[PDB]
Amino acid sequence: GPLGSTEEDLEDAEDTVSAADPEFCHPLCQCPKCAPAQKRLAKVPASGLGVNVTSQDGSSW
Amino acid sequence: GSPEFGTRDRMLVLVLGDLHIPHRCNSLPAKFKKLLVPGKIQHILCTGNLCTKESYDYLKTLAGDVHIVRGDFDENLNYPEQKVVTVGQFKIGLIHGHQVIPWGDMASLALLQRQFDVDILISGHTHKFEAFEHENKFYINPGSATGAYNALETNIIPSFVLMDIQASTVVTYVYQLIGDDVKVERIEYKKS
Ligand SMILES: [Zn+2]
Repeated sequence: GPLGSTEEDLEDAEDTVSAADPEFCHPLCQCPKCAPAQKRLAKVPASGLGVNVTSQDGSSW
Repeated sequence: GSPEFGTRDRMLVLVLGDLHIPHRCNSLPAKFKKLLVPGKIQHILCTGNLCTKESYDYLKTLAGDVHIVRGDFDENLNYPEQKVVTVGQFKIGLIHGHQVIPWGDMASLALLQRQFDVDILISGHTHKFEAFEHENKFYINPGSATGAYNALETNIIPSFVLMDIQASTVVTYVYQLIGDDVKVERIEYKKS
């Protein structure tokens, strides 16, 4: 069944949660991350439903 | 593991001046206003002249403790020509710079350091950022936070500097507004 014959193989039994994790570059920089991620950089898509899918009214047709 | 030290007394200080408002500029550069925020700075040192009191109220907002020296264009004459403020283990002196002749001479600034007997000397008037060490002493010039005009330099870059002091070691951060984005450099200095 499972790729690993061993029954145990979990690195962490429980996960943790947090509100936000802002990073600081220097004094006076409450920025988000000052990360290079911008419009020029494209992120890998990973959404099931989005603008790519549209809906039509069955009664209208 | 164990804590490296019992308690921490590190404190960040903001250094800037030569805004020349409203004589040559009306306010600080847009992105810089976003960089500065209240509750983040505990000490503010100002060298260049405000000169209008309106700018003084803005500096008071970023921090309650603010130290300013009279510049050659300050309206209020109640400012001190020069002042020495101690910040933790560092003894810092403060002066505009128009009293140092020649205006941006390092030898003249060093001669002033002896009389003041300070570990760090802050001064402006030249509107040119400058952070270097000389004979076991440190000299810092924030320049013009508003890139105020200056007949001696046709290309002025607006910038301000933050100094982080954990104890006998200090790290200074300089923010220069080059192009639309703001660039920052890191310089570290320690009594040893
Ligand atoms: Zn940042």
